[PDB]
Amino acid sequence: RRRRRKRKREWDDDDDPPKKRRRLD
Amino acid sequence: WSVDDIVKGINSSNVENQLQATQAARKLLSREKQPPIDNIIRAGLIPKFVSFLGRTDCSPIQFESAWALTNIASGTSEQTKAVVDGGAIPAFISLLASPHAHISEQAVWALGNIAGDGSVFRDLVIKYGAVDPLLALLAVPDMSSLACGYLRNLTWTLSNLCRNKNPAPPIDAVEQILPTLVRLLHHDDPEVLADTCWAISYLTDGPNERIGMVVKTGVVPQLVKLLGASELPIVTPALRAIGNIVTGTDEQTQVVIDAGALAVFPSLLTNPKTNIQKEATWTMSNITAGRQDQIQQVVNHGLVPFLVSVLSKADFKTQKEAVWAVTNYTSGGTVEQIVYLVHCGIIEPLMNLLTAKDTKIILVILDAISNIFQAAEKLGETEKLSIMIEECGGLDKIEALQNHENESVYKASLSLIEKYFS
Repeated sequence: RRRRRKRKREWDDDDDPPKKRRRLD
Repeated sequence: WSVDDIVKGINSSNVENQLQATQAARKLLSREKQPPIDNIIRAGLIPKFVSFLGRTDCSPIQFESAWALTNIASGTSEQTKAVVDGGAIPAFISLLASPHAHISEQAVWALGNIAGDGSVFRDLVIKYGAVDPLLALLAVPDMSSLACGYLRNLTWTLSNLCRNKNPAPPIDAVEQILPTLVRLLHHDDPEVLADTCWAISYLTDGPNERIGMVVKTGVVPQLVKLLGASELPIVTPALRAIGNIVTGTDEQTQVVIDAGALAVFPSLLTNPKTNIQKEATWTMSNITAGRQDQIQQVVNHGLVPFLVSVLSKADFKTQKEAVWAVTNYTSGGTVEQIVYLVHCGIIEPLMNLLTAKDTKIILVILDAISNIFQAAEKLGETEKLSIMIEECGGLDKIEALQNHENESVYKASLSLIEKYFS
């Protein structure tokens, strides 16, 4: 048995911050 | 007002009429209804706003045009590109040093919207020298003197400056921004902490060199502290940054394990939120893919039973990460550690997943059982394992995979049946 490689992530957008915002009133 | 009226006013000679027209445009853009950004762009008004941004004499027109340009750049990539092409980035960077805080922070907002479009506009904002002024604003001796709203806006713009990939955030900006992120991680405001954790997450999602940059600052302990916070908006990015870090070298994973991260994983793995569970199980998988001492740390924290339980009774997306954890554990663990995994009841819940429709996961499960059989061989209890597998319904499910679900799975399942069950 040999050690397995580390799995780099798969990007998700479940609760990511906003890429753009608008100022309103 | 109408677009034609504002066009006539913005081009007028009176500074007051110009300010009134710019105000009308800003009000149209900040009116909650679907803004007419496309029409305002087609009106050729962006260059006029950019020119107004430089009117140090008239603070109102500066603020109004910056607000309008912010709202224009908050839309589609074409609209942000219209703002960028109008030379707005240098103007906003110049406004960053304005003696009025409202205009300076509106410029910060606009630059954040621009840098959020993608990596090209981000690299442009960094190219025109926005990093140092932006970071100077936060450097105020008392970050409390900087209103929490302004500090949040600055943190969000910096997060967008650390965001996106291909290309990744330039080294010149990261080497500047990381210390400020370390400082901000020690604040008590939740909205700032969440954005800072998100920025660190962006930075740790890539090559191991960036993970090492983030690790060498000594923030992993503070990230572990935030890992056990009651606020899910803060726990999501922190768990996520830790999961990204553990995808690097063994020294970095040991930095995470030394910070006491494992102590929190009993709560994360038993968390109601399915995404928290899945990401924590993925982190466990990348930790069980490390050195034997790291797997022993996982065992000592009593997380193997938790993994058995997420494999047995959870959703498929988390059960797959549990399968990966098991496979890496069996691939890099000692014979004693594998005996422990088996005695914890992994055989039945692992084989009860062979009935799925994922050739990849079926092959991984079969690799795991092959590793366990190798451990048994070393122990002299191969037939005991065969009997246990048979009685848990394992042989039936391994035989069911001889239906050529995939030639790979067929040959893998055939290899096991002939080796140990024939």
